[PDB]
Amino acid sequence: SGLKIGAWVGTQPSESAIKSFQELQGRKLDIVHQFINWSTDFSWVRPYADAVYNNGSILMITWEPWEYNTVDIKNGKADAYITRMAQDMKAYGKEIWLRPLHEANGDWYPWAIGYSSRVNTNETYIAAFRHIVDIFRANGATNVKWVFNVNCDNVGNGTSYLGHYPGDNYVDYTSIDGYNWGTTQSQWQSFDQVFSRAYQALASINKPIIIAQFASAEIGGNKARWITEAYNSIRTSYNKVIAAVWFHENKETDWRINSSPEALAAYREAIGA
Ligand SMILES: Cc1cc(=O)oc2cc(O[C@@H]3O[C@H](CO)[C@@H](O)[C@H](O[C@@H]4O[C@H](CO)[C@@H](O)[C@H](O)[C@H]4O)[C@H]3O)ccc12
Repeated sequence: SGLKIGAWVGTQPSESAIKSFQELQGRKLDIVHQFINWSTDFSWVRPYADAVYNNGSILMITWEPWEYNTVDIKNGKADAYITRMAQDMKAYGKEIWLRPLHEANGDWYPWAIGYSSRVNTNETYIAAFRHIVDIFRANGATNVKWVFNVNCDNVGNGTSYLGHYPGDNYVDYTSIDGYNWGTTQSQWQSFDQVFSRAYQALASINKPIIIAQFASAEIGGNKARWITEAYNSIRTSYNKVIAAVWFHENKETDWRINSSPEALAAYREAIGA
């Protein structure tokens, strides 16, 4: 019942990318995270899934519908694609944590409630999420566990932590994403400062919580101490969190655990045995 350690490793998780990250952090990955879109069939996923299961890890897939908005989805216009994914995931048989339409309380994704076209509402979101789950259950894909998500902050008009919550009957895990951006954009914020408000909201739901994406910048503060403090906070005060999934990518800023030697040493120590 210890905290599970996961990561998006900055590239799709081939066998070598998983093993390299495990060498890097000095520990097994309990969870391996990958991002795919809604024009990707399971056969493209399968070699990555095999690598993850062969390593003895849980695959978490963030499933991003760039190709269909919530109205599209709830009206059934993607159902052939959803049905094929469900059938293929059932046939695969292994436990997959699937996180569709994430960060919908932001404004950066075309399925999010804050997205500037105004097309996605609480109602269309909930109906879309429920429709996906319904199709998977009709196809016997009970191995697929459903992850609800919020961004740490509500960004854009109409956004909230729970307005778009599809209900306990459709969710196995909840989750929060968030970053300490430092001065890269923004101000330096502790893990608590980033995550406390969203956690308070999700703690009202009797589902375990995953920190599905998090990381810190180097600039504007001490990233090594931030990492030490983040994991201590998770263990001390975020008792409903069961997993911490770092976002290891040199992208908007260097989120990587090895953005500096000091950060790497702190991460290796913080994740524990
Ligand atoms: C303006 C704002 C405010 C905030 O609180 O949070 C975010 C998050 C955000 O995008 C998400 O977080 C990171 C950091 O910006 C993005 O990199 C990430 O994009 C996803 O990255 C993966 C891996 O590179 C891709 O495969 C996915 O396709 C992509 O969606 C977002 O989750 C933006 C703005 C923002």
